[PDB]
Amino acid sequence: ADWEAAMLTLLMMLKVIEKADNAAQVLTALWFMALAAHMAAWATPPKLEDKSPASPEMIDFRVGFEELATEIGKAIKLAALGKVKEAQAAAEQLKTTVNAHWQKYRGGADWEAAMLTLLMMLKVIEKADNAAQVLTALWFMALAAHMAALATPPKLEDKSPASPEMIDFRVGFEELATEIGKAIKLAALGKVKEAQAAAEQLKTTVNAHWQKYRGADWEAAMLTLLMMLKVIEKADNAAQVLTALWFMALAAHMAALATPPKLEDKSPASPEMIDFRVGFEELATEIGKAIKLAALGKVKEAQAAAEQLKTTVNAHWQKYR
Ligand SMILES: [Zn+2]
Repeated sequence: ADWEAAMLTLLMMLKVIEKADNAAQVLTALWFMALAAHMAAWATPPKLEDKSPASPEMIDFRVGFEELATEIGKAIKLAALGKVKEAQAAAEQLKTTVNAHWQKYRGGADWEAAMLTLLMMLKVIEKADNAAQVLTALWFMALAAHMAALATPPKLEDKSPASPEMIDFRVGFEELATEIGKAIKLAALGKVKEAQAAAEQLKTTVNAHWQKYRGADWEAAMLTLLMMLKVIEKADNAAQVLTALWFMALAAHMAALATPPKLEDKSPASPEMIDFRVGFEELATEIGKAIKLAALGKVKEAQAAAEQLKTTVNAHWQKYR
């Protein structure tokens, strides 16, 4: 992805946390920070593009970002437990790490933290009104399940990774991640009530999985891109454009390994399916470009980039819907 726009996203989201009031705004903005840190972890700053990947200067950048991702997970769990003030206090120390890391290269969550996020997002879905609030909260659920996918509950840290008890935890989470993808497609198709009905059954799976360890498909995400593009065109500030663009980068990330329905019987090395892979890379690349224009504050030029983004989204979705 991009480095500095995610670093600009981290800075802007910290400004949203300090002026937030409830714990949901803090938890969502912290996950957007964990999202930006997840995409930018693979990136490379501009002044280090001509340094060896095994170089100590570039390898110091790797552990430097691990410290930043780890600090965000600690602030998320504080925001997940309802400690809205102590999490904002953790956002103060977070800004020190973000500023120290950004200035050095700017040219010139744990298990129950996500499980508490899943529970809180379900409370936002039940009190939602439109399909966008349900669709966004469901992606935050898919986000929380994605970052905590390789996580480990506290009561299972002393169990073998190949142990059937820990193995049952892996497939148990796959059922949870798969259930969320089904509810997202219902929310993507506009079925706001049936998706909330799927959120009822989702809470049963979340409660059953959390208590045992407390101590999206292709066209689903493609409909979210068109959904977010409709939110970008009717947005006002640069924050709404940035959040919706990250939701587009989020949907493209979860649906990257996805397969359209008309290509499920095509070889993975087939040029027709291969053309689908590079076609999605062009889409993820254009999204990253629009995020940087939105991160620099250019709310109009980013929306102008969202116009050209809709041309790529419409041409790609039509070819495989
Ligand atoms: Zn990932």
